[PDB]
Formats: sequence, structure tokens, C-alpha cells
Amino acid sequence: SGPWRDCLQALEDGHDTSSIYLVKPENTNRLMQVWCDQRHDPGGWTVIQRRLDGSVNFFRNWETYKQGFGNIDGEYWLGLENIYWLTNQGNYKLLVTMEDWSGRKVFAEYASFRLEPESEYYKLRLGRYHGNAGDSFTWHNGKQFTTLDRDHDVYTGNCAHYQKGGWWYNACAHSNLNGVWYRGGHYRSRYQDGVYWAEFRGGSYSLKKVVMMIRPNPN
Ligand SMILES: [Ca+2]
Repeated sequence: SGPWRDCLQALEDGHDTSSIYLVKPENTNRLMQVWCDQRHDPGGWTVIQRRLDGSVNFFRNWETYKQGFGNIDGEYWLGLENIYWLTNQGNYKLLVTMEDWSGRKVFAEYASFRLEPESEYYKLRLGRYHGNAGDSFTWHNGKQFTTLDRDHDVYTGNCAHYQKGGWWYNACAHSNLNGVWYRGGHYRSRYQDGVYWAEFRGGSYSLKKVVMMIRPNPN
């Protein structure tokens, strides 16, 4: 309590309880609330996205993805502008944790994760992968962000109209973590628009719980 540059700075001053914290990145006056996961190894994780229970609508427009939406103690998207300022104050790694409907938990980690500015459509910059979920994000490396009202992908249509999220769509997605949460995992739709990570359970399986979290990775 009392704004922190990120969840790691809060942890370093003794707040090791996972909860809601106030964050203000360096070199900005941008204040935000975040959920800090201070338990997952090694602590200091700032949650930028979380799916858990289908309570929040992720089929949203650009301004909503820019500013952030959802419930900070539940499902939410932190906001492209907030994520930009966070990821540009140092080198941050990205950890994606995922759980299927049978209790299996896997992860994908990227040693660097940065977004370009809104002037560059929040283009994704991703570093090297390790994990046991398989790498379904690197296909999206270098792609701009796309929403239902702003097409910036390399598909001749708008991928958000089909995959139903806001995402760094290519043509269209190997991961669709801002897609439609389907109870029970297995689903069938005209288009694969679920919360999927293709290398783990494929495009027709919606993951029960997903977290995208970031933390300084200084080297
Ligand atoms: Ca397009």
C-alpha cells in the first residue's frame, strides 16, 4: 500500500500477500490497480490477464482493451496502456499459467515481453520460450494488437470477428487467451473462438483457468 513500480517492489518491502496493490510505473503518472501474485515462484508477479469462470466479457473494443476491464479480484484485462508503461521500465518476463478441466496445470514462460506504444498499435515483442505447455505464443511475436473495431492483423478479414478477443492476432491464432470461456473445456463452434492454447489441448478446448503475469527479469 502506497504505489509501487510493480508487484516485485511491493514484495521487496515486505508485502508477500497475494492481493490488490496500487502500481505506478517509473517515468509516468499512470496509476493502476493490479492483482499481485506473491506466491507463485519467486513472487513479485503482476497479473495482466486472468480467466477463471466466464464472468467477464472479453469481446470488447479498442478503447476498452486500451484502458482495462473486468474485476481486479476476478477475471480481468489490465489494459494495453498500463501494460506498455510497465513493460518499458525494465526487462520483464511473461509467465502464462494454464489449467484444463481435469486439473492439469502447465506453463509457458518468455524471458522478455514488451509492448510498443499505441502509435505502433501495441506491437508484441517476445523473447525466448521455455515451459511444458508448448509454445503457442511465438507465432504472434511481432504482431500488432487487433480488436473487433480495429483490424491490425495480417488476415484479409478481421480476426477478432472470428476468435472474439482482443489479441496480437496473426491469421488468426495459435493462442486465444482473450477468447470465449466454454464451460467444461470441449466445445464446437463455427470458428475456434475459445480460450485455447493450441499446443496444450488444441484449438477446440477452452482452458478453465489462465493467468498472464509479468515480473522483472534483470540480467
Ligand atoms: Ca486484417
